[PDB]
Amino acid sequence: TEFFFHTMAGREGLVDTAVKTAETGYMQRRLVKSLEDLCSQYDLTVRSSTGDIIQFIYGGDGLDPAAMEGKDEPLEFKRVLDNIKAVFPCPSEPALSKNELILTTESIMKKSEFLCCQDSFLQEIKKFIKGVSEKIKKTRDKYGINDNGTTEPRVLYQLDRITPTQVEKFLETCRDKYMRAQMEPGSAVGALCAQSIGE
Amino acid sequence: QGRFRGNLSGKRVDFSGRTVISPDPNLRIDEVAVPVHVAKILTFPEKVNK
Amino acid sequence: AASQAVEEMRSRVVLGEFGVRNVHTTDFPGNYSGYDDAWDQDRFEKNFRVDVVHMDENSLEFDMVGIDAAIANAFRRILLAEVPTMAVEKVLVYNNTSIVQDEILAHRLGLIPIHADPRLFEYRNQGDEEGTEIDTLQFRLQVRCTRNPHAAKDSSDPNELYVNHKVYTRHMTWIPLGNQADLFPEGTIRPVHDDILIAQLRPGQEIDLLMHCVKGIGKDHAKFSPVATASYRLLPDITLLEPVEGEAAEELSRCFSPGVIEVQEVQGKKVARVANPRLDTFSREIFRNEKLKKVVRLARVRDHYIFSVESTGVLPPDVLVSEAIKVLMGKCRRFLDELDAVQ
Amino acid sequence: KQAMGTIGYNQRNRIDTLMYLLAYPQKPMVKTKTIELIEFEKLPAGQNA
Amino acid sequence: AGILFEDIFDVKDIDPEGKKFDRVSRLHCESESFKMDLILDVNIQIYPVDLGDKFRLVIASTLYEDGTLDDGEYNPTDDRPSRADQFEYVMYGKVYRIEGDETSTEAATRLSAYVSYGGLLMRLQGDANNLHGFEVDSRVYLLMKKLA
Amino acid sequence: DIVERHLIDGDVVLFNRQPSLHKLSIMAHLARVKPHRTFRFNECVCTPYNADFDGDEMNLHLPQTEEAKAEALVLMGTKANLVTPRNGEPLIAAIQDFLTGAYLLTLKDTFFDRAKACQIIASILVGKDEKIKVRLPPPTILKPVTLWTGKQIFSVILRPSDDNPVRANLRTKGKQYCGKGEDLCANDSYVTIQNSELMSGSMDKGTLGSGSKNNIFYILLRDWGQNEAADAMSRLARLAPVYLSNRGFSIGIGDVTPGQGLLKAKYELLNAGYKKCDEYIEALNTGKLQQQPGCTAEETLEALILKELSVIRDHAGSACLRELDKSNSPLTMALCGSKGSFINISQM
Amino acid sequence: MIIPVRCFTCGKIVGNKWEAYLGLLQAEYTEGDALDALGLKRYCCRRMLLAHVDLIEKLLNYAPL
Amino acid sequence: TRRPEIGDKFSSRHGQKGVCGLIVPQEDMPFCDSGICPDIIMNPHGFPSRMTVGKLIELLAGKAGVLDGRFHYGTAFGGSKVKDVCEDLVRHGYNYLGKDYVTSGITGEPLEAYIYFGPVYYQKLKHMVLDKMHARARGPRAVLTRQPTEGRSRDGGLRLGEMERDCLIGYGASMLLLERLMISSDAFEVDVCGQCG
Amino acid sequence: KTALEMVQAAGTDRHCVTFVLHEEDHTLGNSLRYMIMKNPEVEFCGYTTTHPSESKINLRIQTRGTLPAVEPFQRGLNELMNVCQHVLDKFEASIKDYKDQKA
RNA sequence: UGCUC
Ligand SMILES: Nc1nc2c(ncn2[C@@H]2O[C@H](COP(=O)(O)OP(=O)(O)OP(=O)(O)O)[C@@H](O)[C@H]2O)c(=O)[nH]1
Ligand SMILES: Nc1ncnc2c1ncn2[C@@H]1O[C@H](COP(=O)(O)OP(=O)(O)OP(=O)(O)O)C[C@H]1O
Ligand SMILES: [Mg+2]
Ligand SMILES: [Zn+2]
Ligand SMILES: [Zn+2]
Repeated sequence: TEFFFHTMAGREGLVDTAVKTAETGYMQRRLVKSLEDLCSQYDLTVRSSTGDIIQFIYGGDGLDPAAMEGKDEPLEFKRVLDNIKAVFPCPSEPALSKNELILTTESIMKKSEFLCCQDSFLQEIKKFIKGVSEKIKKTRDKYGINDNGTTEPRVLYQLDRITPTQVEKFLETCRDKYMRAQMEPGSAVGALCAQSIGE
Repeated sequence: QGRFRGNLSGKRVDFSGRTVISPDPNLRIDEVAVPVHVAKILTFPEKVNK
Repeated sequence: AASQAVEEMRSRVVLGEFGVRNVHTTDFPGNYSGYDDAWDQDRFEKNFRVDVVHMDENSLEFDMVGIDAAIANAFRRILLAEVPTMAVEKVLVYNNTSIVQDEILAHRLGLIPIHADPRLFEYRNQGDEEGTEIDTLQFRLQVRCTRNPHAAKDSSDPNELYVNHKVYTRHMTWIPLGNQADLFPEGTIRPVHDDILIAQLRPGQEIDLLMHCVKGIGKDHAKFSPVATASYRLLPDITLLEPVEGEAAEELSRCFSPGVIEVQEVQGKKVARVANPRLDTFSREIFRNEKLKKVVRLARVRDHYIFSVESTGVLPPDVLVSEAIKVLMGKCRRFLDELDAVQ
Repeated sequence: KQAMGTIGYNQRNRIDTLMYLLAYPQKPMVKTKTIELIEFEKLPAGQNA
Repeated sequence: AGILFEDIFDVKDIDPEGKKFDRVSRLHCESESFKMDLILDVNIQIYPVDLGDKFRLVIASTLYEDGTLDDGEYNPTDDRPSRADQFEYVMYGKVYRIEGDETSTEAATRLSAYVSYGGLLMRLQGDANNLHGFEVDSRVYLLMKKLA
Repeated sequence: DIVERHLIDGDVVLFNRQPSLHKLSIMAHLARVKPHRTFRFNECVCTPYNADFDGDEMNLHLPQTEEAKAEALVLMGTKANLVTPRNGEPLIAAIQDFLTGAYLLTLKDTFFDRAKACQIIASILVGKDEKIKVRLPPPTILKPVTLWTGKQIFSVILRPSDDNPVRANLRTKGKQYCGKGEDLCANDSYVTIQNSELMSGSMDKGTLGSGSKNNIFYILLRDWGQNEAADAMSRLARLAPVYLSNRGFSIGIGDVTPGQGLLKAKYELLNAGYKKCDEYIEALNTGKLQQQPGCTAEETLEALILKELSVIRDHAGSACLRELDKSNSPLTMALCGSKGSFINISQM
Repeated sequence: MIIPVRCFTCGKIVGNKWEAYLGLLQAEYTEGDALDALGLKRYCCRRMLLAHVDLIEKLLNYAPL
Repeated sequence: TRRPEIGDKFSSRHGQKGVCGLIVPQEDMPFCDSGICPDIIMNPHGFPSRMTVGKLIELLAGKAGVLDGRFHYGTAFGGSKVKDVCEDLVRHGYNYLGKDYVTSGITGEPLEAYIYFGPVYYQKLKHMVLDKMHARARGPRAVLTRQPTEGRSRDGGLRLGEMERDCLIGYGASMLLLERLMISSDAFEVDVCGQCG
Repeated sequence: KTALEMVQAAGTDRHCVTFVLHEEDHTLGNSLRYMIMKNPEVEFCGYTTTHPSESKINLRIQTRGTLPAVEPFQRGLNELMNVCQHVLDKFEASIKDYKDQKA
């Protein structure tokens, strides 16, 4: 009886998959035949074949879903900061405090190459910088680390160690990733959407 | 099997083959092994240059 | 202590209940601090030895002590593949009416070993299908099955009704070429077993064919493999952590091979001891008894390999081992000559 | 249903558009009673390796 | 001398979570001179240990006592007077994390150095004054010698 | 003049599986001629094609135009399509016999001598890797015995040579991570890599598989380009098999047999469940049974019986997992996530 | 169809021990003791001789003759 | 007369259909203490997801049978139990679980884990690579629509179905799609009048 | 044309060398690996197979100091040849004395 | 129709 019930379940699954194959095949055919006309133009506006605009900007922001590092987000600031700290450790430079970190961030972000970047990404960068600066402040207040750089135990500076070089590297890497993660004009976005919804 | 679906949207082409696959981890991910028998049939037109 | 553990790791291979440990060769310079494992020809020649324990026709068993697993495996693989022998390669068929397929018949004939000495022949050059007197041998096989003129009325058994209905390999006749008849005496060139059943015929059917055999190595095709089973195993050495006596001694005797553990009455009570760890095959049946797990310690000697070579009968196994070592030396000499020519 | 093996004792005289035969077919070692009932051991379609 | 730290520890537990690994064990040890706790992965197959064992442990920047920090490459075949001659169990690792203690919400003075000897984890936790000289991305030598 | 040359090495060739669900079902690869009669490719690319090497026939097309060749190589390049456009997750990653191999390699029990370590490192020095230095990493334990851990051997794949600018960094959780160790888990399931050196954790499907983000190959692709990730994947595919074969990994009937305590627990659980089911049946048939909200009494009994059976199932599975000893091939393959899971083990 | 000459796994000559094996079946010997007397220690040759079916005579019964 | 090669499909009487991936020499195959080398090496990763314990039971029963010269029965809802075959294995001096001590043939060193050896009844299927291998040159075309034929027996070429066109569109390779569906398949040059169309 | 040498890069560094050997297999590769690994002047020694289809192997040798990594190769070859000669002589003597004592 | 996947 147990073997018969197991065979029943197996055949049920088999027929389910058999119906699913054809059903999803038809659905994919329809979705692709309907969405094969859209394309990303050079002015960041998704337009149909007749010239009508479907979206003034793809996804509201204009980022490539294939180049999405985070969960529906362009970058994971924590991972990028850790990678920058690990790849470029500067032992000959002192650590930065909250005020110094905020000052260098505001001075670097106001450059020309950062003007063309979207405002939301800059606001997210500012929020992450403020968060890490508050964390550094809390750490230094817990361990009484002085911003002057004359504390006797230097190992205390290794808890949250940040140098302006690492800050600049992090900002440049984030900007480059955000610029290279945008929708490249000419891509058949409609067909990609149809396939990603059909599969 | 109509003309739109059978002869315009999807149609048969030449210079193509169909064969069974087998594993081979000694090749790169961007590389594929082709048998000598099929390689001698599928030809590529190269233009004589300097 | 730590020294005992290091010694057990570098000398013994322990087999656990779930997995084997200390399986990698580590006796190399730089791996051990208190040991100078640098290569020394004197120590190798001193510690190395070979002792033959059994040697009969087409069967040899010998223990090599001092050699490493690498050279042991090299010798094994050379014997398996890189030892050349003679085997049927080309088959010329003349009106084969047998039910057995021509290709299947040629394949079966290719697997039949030949007693010819391969050292007296040479490899056939590329092509040259005609073959020369130096690098080929010819075997004619002509069998015509017919009804027995004198047989019983019923004669239900095929033996009485028909004659030559089973084409054994003894019907193969070696046809000398050139001066092979003078060099090889009569009876030397012949099938090894002389009893291999090639095919079965019926009256009216006839098998007439010629077989050209040339020299070849086992790597090209398995039909040239001289050794039927050439393998080696590490010498077991069973040790008892604590003296086991009583009916547990009989349990031990029943767990391992019947010929490795022996029970003796030294003071009227049965006590078990290792008699001959050679016969043990490490069935790992002692792990079933819960109490007798922590009383034994199965291990294999790293520098003691028992080689067992059972051949197909082309030539004795000692000459096979000699030719394997000679082929390895020839490869080494060829590579040395190539290197010298490079520089 | 697509296994390769012998068809019958008259497979040599039989001439079909497509036939597959095995050189050295061997009967299974773990054979079910149904195999003995259908006499499949007499016409095996595989080898024990 | 490149000795960054040196202290005698006593083991208080061998496997608090059970016998996970056959060759490696997670020893927990406490120091006598200071309140330095050590959670160290040790290879018991080659260097066996017990519960009541007391051993001297030294974390140094270089393996040579003369102060030569030329550690570009290590040649096991080279024989020369080194610090390892005075110890029994020598490992080579890198101090890959320095984390401040989070249990004390305020007025915290305890830190912890996590070192990875080829995967073997070693957390040395205690007062920051004893961890002087420890820096991230710094390769060091651990030397353990059992005492009577 | 035009010469119809044979298909030689270096020619871009389209390779596709007839049933296509997404665009990654067809990719442009580089053709290499081989004497056999089958299409062979790296198994790490099986997930996009969804192939299983069980008799599937795949199609191979040869473009007849230089422009088409260049477009196929650039847009449909295997190195340029390591991620799907659906959610950006990497599809071209490790697969069975590569996740288990890397897992067993990076286990804390692995300790290799100089000979075995050098052999495993040379196992990948083929092709373009023949013009680079080995860079043998220093040994971990050197005084008692010079032993190279398997994690260093695995990291050598990330940074084989000195001049290689690959500096991989990752910090994530494994499948069997407890949730409190924070890089000190008793199971050592917290993956931590710094400067292309495996500092902590064991590799599994969560880090080498094609499941989701946080994959080492994904980080390499997003940090150092496509070529570095492709080279790392090739090195892994060339190293893991050699070590897995030299070590030995097999499954037998003894790896799935139940223990005495397991049988006792199963018997007790079955007795308890049958007793509770009989009690519920008696309560419903004779008397008033507590009716669950949003359903009738019969559906309430159905739900209660299903709950009791699921309790029996999960308790038997937990008992079997607790009684099973380490080094068990099914348990290892379920832990590393290569193939199977705990449910299949409990069922079988 | 017919007993193979060589064993698949090892390669020991087993074709010459077929008819003799049949003789052991004509005698009172069982399968195990017969295979043991023939000198087949490893189980590969035991499987080769035991799992083999003799179909050559059944085909010869259909041969032209 | 065809010999098994790379691409030939093989079954093991348990639905574990597989294709020959590689043919390694005999010297490369691992060997046990008795010197037996395996003919077929299968992937164990197929057991957990498929739970084919029946294959392991069949292998153990076959090993016991070939050791004691018997034919065990795998009858459904019955047959020889595991205990009987384990007793038969331990009586003949072999392991009671099939796993045996094996030495690596390549490196010559013993394996850390025991290998599960035993006789399994493998059956070869009619699906061969030689019959399925296909390659199409220019070749002939159909009269109605000048395109390659369909079947291999008819010397037909492969079909770039609608899904292949969808994938090529998603990739954006316009020139590749044009060369496939226009240049290399049904290219032609017609004459159109610019006045009447 | 059987055994060919290759430098680690275009700089022609004699410290790291690669010997590509033709018509060989794991036998001689492993034998020479074991015989040359015992040379104290060898940092890294490793043999590999390019592809099972073609019959060729690639050995790689990196020494400690300024050794050309070619002299260790000849050293290992000569040591292997000497070991082969010694084991051959020992086996011949063993077989001879066994035949003598058997009769 | 049978199949293969
Ligand atoms: N043997 C065989 N039977 C077929 C074939 N095509 C169809 N049939 C059988 O005929 C029935 C369906 O007929 P169709 O396939 O519709 O025939 P059709 O396509 O209208 O015929 P044509 O237009 O001449 O191709 C099925 O029940 C099949 O068993 C074929 O190619 N071979
Ligand atoms: N009708 C079909 N349409 C599309 N693809 C198919 C069809 N039939 C088979 N395939 C191909 O075969 C694959 C189906 O295998 P899958 O269902 O995943 O395993 P399976 O056949 O259930 O094997 P198990 O029974 O799990 O051992 C996926 C698909 O590419
Ligand atoms: Mg499939
Ligand atoms: Zn055999
Ligand atoms: Zn007109």
